[PDB]
This record gives sequence, structure tokens and C-alpha cells, in this order.
Amino acid sequence: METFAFQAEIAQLMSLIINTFYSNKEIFLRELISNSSDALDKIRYESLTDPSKLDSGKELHINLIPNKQDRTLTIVDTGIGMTKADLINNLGTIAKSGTKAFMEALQAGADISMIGQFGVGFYSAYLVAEKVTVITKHNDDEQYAWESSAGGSFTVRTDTGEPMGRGTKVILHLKEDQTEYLEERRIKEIVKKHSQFIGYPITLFVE
Ligand SMILES: O=C(N[C@@H]1c2ccccc2-c2c(-c3nc4cc(F)ccc4[nH]3)cccc21)c1ccnc2[nH]ccc12
Repeated sequence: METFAFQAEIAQLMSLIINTFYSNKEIFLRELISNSSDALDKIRYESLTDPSKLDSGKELHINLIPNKQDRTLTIVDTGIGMTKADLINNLGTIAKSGTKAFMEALQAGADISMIGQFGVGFYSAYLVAEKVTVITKHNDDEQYAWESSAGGSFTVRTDTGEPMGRGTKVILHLKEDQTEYLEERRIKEIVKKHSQFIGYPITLFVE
């Protein structure tokens, strides 16, 4: 396990998301499903030129997995996934410029719900989660685990868990007062409101 420091801008954004009073927290799911859909578009598009891109799995889908025992909501996709270089470097560049643009817009009067327009909608996970674990597998790299509870750092290690084939798992370790996002009726309601026309099958698992 390797530990990395967030740049000051992204650390400030994570603190704003955690500390700001903002009741419309449900938008985190729209943001994560949108990132999953974008990752699925990306591998689908690459496969149009190189069909072997799907040797790591033909199914293009999104699964929503609640676990009341662990207090986790997991979003699974069979999209493009992220390499080690994506997790540490490439996405750090995106997070930096996206945060700057979002913070400027927020000071001007934009709302937290508009976070996705800045390419940093992933960080809306911290509206409901005290810790986020990302398990990911990209065709060009090994399976990795990225994780952060904010506090200014994140970790990256090769993941020894169940081999995914290709894609991303976003594990949301929910805050104690955010357990409504583990309830079937609540997740169904949110998906219907914000994500009813996503071009991939979204399966809401139950317990
Ligand atoms: O949401 C994704 N990736 C997000 C993302 C987005 C924007 C900025 C940063 C990050 C990010 C990061 C990340 N943020 C960083 C911020 C830094 F300061 C330095 C390195 C960083 N790495 C780590 C894991 C996952 C993601 C993502 C990508 C592909 N397939 C996916 N399926 C579901 C989500 C998902």
C-alpha cells in the first residue's frame, strides 16, 4: 500500500463537500452512474475498432449493490476501468482543473448539484460516504484499489480481491445518518428521477 497527498485545491474541495450544509445529497448516485455510463461508452467505442477490447468481458452493465451489514452501497460497472497512472497521475490533473473551475463557479453562486459539469462529480460520493474505495481493472493494467477517507491523503495498492475482468467498483462506506441509500425503495426512486435514460442496464440488487 502506497500513500499519496492530495494537492491543496482538491483537499479544500473534499472538505467543502464534507462540511457544507446541503440537504440534496441524493445527487451523488446520478453522478456516479453518469461516470459509469461514460466509462461504458469509452470501452464500447474502442471495441468498435478493436473487438478484442471486450475479451475481458462482453457485458456492458451497471449494478447497484447495497449491504446493510457492512453499511456500504457499491456501484459496479464493466466500463473501461482505470490504470495505476490514471489513479495517481491522470485523474489528479483532471481533479485539479475541475476543482478550480467548480470552486470559482461556487463563489459566483453555482450549486453543489452542478459538480458533474466540472468533471469532479466523483467527489459528490463524500456527501454520503465517510470512506470511498475504488476497485478497478483496465485492459492495459492490473487490478488496483484506490481509497480515501479524506483527511488529505489517499492510498493505492494492487487488489487481491475477486478478479473483475474489466471495470470499476465504487464502494461507498456510508456515514451513519445516510443509511436511507441502502433501502430498495430509496435507490429505485433516485435512479428513476435522475438516471432513467442511461443506455446500459442498471440492476438494483436487493438483500
Ligand atoms: O469516477 C471515476 N474516476 C474518479 C475520478 C474522476 C475525476 C477526478 C478524479 C477521479 C478519481 C481518482 C483520483 N482523484 C485524484 C485526486 C488527486 F489529487 C490525485 C489523484 C487522484 N485520483 C481516483 C479514483 C477514482 C476517480 C471513474 C473513472 C472510470 N470509470 C468509472 N466508473 C465509475 C466511476 C469511474
